[PDB]
Amino acid sequence: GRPRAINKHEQEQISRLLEKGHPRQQLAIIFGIGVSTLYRYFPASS
DNA sequence: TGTTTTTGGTAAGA
DNA sequence: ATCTTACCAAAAAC
Repeated sequence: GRPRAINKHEQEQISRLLEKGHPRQQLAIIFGIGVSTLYRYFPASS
């Protein structure tokens, strides 16, 4: 239905970014997606 | 004009 | 203020 905002490629690039200690809140402004989307794909339990 | 799927503002948090 | 999370109305898509 609705196209995702982040494809499996980013799901890895972003994951890496966050693994290097990157702020989801910033990792969102820049990319374009909202913070809830990001926390949903990358729980703080990640 | 209608169903699906995923988004995102947002309130809420022993 | 700051960080997390699940909602759930609805944008996006056909």
